[PDB]
Amino acid sequence: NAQTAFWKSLLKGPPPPPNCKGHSEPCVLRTVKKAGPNCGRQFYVCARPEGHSSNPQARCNFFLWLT
Ligand SMILES: [Zn+2]
Repeated sequence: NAQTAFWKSLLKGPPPPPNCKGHSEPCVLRTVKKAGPNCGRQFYVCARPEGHSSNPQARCNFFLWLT
């Protein structure tokens, strides 16, 4: 069943975003716009809105450079 198999592979998109530890939910991909050595680099961070340090629903501290 090789042939049908071969094209199934090509339909497989990039792996999902990592999940944050605070909520176990897909992070979101932001792009650095600060011109400099990092300009254009991308990273993942928690997707929750910002909020009070006492708020479990607020954004958590996940950070991961996209390689
Ligand atoms: Zn989070």
